[PDB]
Amino acid sequence: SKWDQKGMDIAYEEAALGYKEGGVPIGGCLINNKDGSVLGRGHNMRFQKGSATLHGEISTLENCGRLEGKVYKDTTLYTTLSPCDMCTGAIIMYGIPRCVVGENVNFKSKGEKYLQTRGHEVVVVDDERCKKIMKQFIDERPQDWFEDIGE
Amino acid sequence: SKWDQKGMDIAYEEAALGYKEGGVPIGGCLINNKDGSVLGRGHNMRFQKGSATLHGEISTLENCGRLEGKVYKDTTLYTTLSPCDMCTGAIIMYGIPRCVVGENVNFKSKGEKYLQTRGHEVVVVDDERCKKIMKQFIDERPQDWFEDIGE
Ligand SMILES: O=C1CCNC(=O)N1
Ligand SMILES: O=C1CCNC(=O)N1
Ligand SMILES: [Zn+2]
Ligand SMILES: [Zn+2]
Repeated sequence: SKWDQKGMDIAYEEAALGYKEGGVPIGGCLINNKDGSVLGRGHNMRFQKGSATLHGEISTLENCGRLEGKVYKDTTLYTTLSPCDMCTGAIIMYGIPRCVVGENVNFKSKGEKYLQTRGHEVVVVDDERCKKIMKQFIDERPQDWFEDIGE
Repeated sequence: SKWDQKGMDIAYEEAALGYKEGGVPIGGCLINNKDGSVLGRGHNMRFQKGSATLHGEISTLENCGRLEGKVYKDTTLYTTLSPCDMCTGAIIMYGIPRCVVGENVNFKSKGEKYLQTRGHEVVVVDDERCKKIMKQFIDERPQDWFEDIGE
């Protein structure tokens, strides 16, 4: 938990950057729990790259590059928004032990609790900066948001 | 199952192509159940693109491009190998109702059963061509395989 302010700050920075670029304002970063080093950071690239899979968490993992499985085992994935079922699956597959979530007010899937069933620790920070930026996007571009969650 | 021969054949062609390129031999395709049209096809791009997220199923969905959510609701995703937790999550997130699996002998995750608990139909075809090519990859390159599944 000692790196949680740092990780959510970086994830929010990515969400804000993505917002400026015209995309969905969701950002993340993967941090090594031991030394606080940032293995990678990213944001949703649906609009930036016409991508159906680069959600913020997925873009973050893609940006960390190829890694041996053991590296993920003592990391925390920070995401400004509670993970959808796909991102939840990614956290589970790599065995990232902790997921720190900015907010789960604008969105939540069954994945937040499935992570816990599968043994991961989930922390919801209830970060207002994250809530404000996602709420704005949802209010202004609802159709774009529904597409991002496959609705 | 009208389009199942068609879809698994395309998925296998993709798996064979990835094998030739030096990557993990897992392929897939997404088909519209109404007319049999192919929305997209792909294969694992871990080696080809140094990607931690492009498993065959994810690369297939990326290749279909941005789509309105309703499109996925009457499709079938063909994958030559039973889906990991991440690819399982993608299927659930987009609401793809049906997943046809080449084989689940060389690998099977908790996702095959999770898909069913979440209401999706899973059909395992037990295709010998898929089993053969994946058994070969695991035998020759065990370390690369463990990396592709976060172990
Ligand atoms: O997983 C979350 C949900 C939706 N979009 C995004 O990028 N991340
Ligand atoms: O989901 C499966 C598991 C492993 N790798 C891959 O590309 N597909
Ligand atoms: Zn997601
Ligand atoms: Zn997978």
